[PDB]
Parts: sequence; C-alpha cells; structure tokens
Amino acid sequence: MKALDEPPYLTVGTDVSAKYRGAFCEAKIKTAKRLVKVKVTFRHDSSTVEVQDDHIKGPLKVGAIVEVKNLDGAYQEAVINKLTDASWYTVVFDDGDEKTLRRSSLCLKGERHFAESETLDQLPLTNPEHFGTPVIGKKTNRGRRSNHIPE
Repeated sequence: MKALDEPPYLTVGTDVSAKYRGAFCEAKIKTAKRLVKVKVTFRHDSSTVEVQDDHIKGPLKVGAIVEVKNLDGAYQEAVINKLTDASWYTVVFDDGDEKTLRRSSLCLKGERHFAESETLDQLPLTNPEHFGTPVIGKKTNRGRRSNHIPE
C-alpha cells in the first residue's frame, strides 16, 4: 500500500463473514485467490461484460480480441477493456463449504458480521424494467424465413 489507508485487511487464517446464498456466515480465509476478471466488449452485441480470465482464450491485454467461452457453450469475439484484480478470498465455512468471495462481500471478524440482512427485499430497486436497448433493429446478421418456411 502507499499510505495504508485501510488498516483492516483480509488474509489467510482470518475469520470473516461471507455472504452465502444471501446470508453472512462466518468463515475463514482458506486461501487468497487473485482472480483476473476481464472486462470485455462483446463484438457482436457491443455490450461490455465482465468475465473470468478462465473464459478468455488468447492473450490477456487491453485492446485484444479474445475469444470468450461463455457458459452458453459459445465462444464469442470480444475486446479486452481491462484486466481487473479481483482479489477474492477463498473462505472455508464451518459446514465444510469453501468458496471464494470478493472482499466487498466479506466483513472482517473483529466484531462485525452485519446486524442486518438484505432479506431479499424486492421493493427498493435501482434498475428499471430492462427490455432491451432502444430501437431493436440494428444488427447486421439477419435471416428470417430464408424461403425455407412461410414465416
């Protein structure tokens, strides 16, 4: 660090509160995992997504067209915008689960484990009805009917 402006830090062996399925359960850092999360612009849709380095095949550098293996099973052409240090801490829960979560979803066990819950509340929303981008009619690849079926 430079000035060390954040004294509480998470390290292996340290017990923290990890958000498991929505509820913060106290688990201890089993290991620290630097995940490289790559923010990529999908070339076919122009949308910026943020995916794990694991799905990125090719070279990991800004401006590079890489091939993203999506969970859909499709490789997609995308451009790397940035490589993000996603320092996630892999915590071991006392039920036997181990999972890495980002430090923003981890509260340091120094008498802090949240006296709250989100409660999966669905009233306060910041995202409106996402039905797509305005004017659906700007894509180059089209192919309805193709004279194969009267549709």
